[PDB]
Amino acid sequence: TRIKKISIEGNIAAGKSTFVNILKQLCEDWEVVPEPVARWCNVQSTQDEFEELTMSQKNGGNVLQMMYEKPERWSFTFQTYACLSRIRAQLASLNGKLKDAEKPVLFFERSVYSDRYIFASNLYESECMNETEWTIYQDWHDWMNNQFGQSLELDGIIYLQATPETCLHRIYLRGRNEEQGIPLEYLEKLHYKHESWLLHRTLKTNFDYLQEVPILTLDVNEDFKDKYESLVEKVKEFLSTL
Amino acid sequence: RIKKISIEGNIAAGKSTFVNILKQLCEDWEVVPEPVARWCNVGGNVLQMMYEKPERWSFTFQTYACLSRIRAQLASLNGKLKDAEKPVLFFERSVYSDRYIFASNLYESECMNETEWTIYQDWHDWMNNQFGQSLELDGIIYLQATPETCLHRIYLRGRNEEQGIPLEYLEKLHYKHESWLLHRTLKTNFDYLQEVPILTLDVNEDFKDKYESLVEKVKEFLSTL
Ligand SMILES: Nc1ncnc2c1ncn2[C@@H]1O[C@H](COP(=O)(O)OP(=O)(O)O)[C@@H](O)[C@H]1O
Ligand SMILES: Nc1ncnc2c1ncn2[C@@H]1O[C@H](COP(=O)(O)OP(=O)(O)O)[C@@H](O)[C@H]1O
Ligand SMILES: Nc1ccn([C@H]2C[C@H](O)[C@@H](CO)O2)c(=O)n1
Ligand SMILES: Nc1ccn([C@H]2C[C@H](O)[C@@H](CO)O2)c(=O)n1
Repeated sequence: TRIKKISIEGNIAAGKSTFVNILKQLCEDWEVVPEPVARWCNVQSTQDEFEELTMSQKNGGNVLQMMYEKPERWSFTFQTYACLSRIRAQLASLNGKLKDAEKPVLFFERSVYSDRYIFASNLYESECMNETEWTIYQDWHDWMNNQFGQSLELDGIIYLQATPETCLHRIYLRGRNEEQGIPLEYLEKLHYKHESWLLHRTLKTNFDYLQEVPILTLDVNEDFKDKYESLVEKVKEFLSTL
Repeated sequence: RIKKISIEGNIAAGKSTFVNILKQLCEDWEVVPEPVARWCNVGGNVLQMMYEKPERWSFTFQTYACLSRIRAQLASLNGKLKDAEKPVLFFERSVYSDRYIFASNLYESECMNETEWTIYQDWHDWMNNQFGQSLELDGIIYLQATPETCLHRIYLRGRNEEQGIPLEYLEKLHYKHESWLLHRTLKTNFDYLQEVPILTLDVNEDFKDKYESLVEKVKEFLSTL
């Protein structure tokens, strides 16, 4: 593809969806692939073409909730689904959007890399996946990204950096029910993984190009109106260096 | 261009044995074995974990099993046989038996809950909407043995992980195989399968006694594909 692929990375409730879905309106050649969180909170699979004419598509379970309620049981399942749903969404947007754009940019809300190296890894490190689950997950992730990764390789990353405290407040502002018991400690562990990966750049992955991918770091701790102008000026300048 | 034939049958019916014999008939015939060794040494033993605690481990096992299968079947297409007269690949089972026999039975036995089963089917539909095409079968060989025969063969083979399997589990798997490949009443969401030809072979007898003739019957079935 000629479509530039930029991932927006950041902790839970940092403000990624808010920022990028406002940002994308500046340019008709800019689209977003949102994170499939609704597919996690209401688990559904495809209906048969005849059955769907007389049967409704039922609300399923909430595997995001299941993970938060018992992570030692449900982390592997959630992480596997999260990543699959994401790859599906990302690949379809590449094949189908911005075909007639002049300078097309697709912004991803998170990546397969944060799925593995931030979230799944932290769960493994906190004994919510055992060695077998962690091996199986990394095998699957490796294999998929050897088939598919080329098409999904990133041209750049925009790291939206917020303190764990800001994130915890923003989880309360947003009101997602299954997130209201998340403790500061968990956000803080995610925070440090993001810093290692994107700020200090010491976190090593199995995808060598990532050590070189350009990264733009933006502080999003202030109220939205207070820095938006400067954020946008930084983003445009960043994009033109790619 | 490669003809793809799955060998299907219950646990210890004699699939690996059969396919290993079949292979030797032609340099242009290869086999994709089920990645069982990988399952038993991930090392953790995920086969054992599923058998000992199936409500805890059945989803994990079914997705790894199917993943491992897809990876091996895909791999074998890319290498060996692209450069043969009539290339044939024999798959030890398929993504269809993984889902519609084994996983489905575990769901019916309440070893996967609704969420796990939905996630599994979504994963399976997507994983095959991408690949599947390259792995579509030209034919199926069903090795039919009774549950009692399969229980005996499990003991002969002596895999530790399997020695606790009750006859009743084998009966459930047998009913699903018969429904899929004999009665043809098992509904899947892959429309092309309804038309794949199936050769059913009774392997209940000691292989000292009817086996070489079963083989010929394959050699010849393959000529109709
Ligand atoms: N800069 C900001 N100032 C005030 N509120 C913000 C800011 N950015 C995000 N929010 C609010 O914080 C919450 C989480 O934002 P959201 O974009 O959903 O985070 P993410 O996509 O990173 O998980 C929402 O309630 C949103 O209104
Ligand atoms: N027809 C047969 N007669 C006697 N033993 C058989 C026969 N087929 C297979 N066996 C033996 O039964 C066991 C199971 O066979 P195997 O090929 O591993 O089964 P599968 O691949 O179907 O699980 C092995 O110990 C094998 O040597
Ligand atoms: N690989 C991921 C991705 C997201 N999330 C969670 C964090 C939020 O609660 C929700 C939406 O980002 O999903 C997660 O646990 N693991
Ligand atoms: N989808 C699958 C495939 C295989 N097996 C099991 C049956 C045997 O015990 C072993 C080798 O076939 O793996 C399984 O439970 N589920």
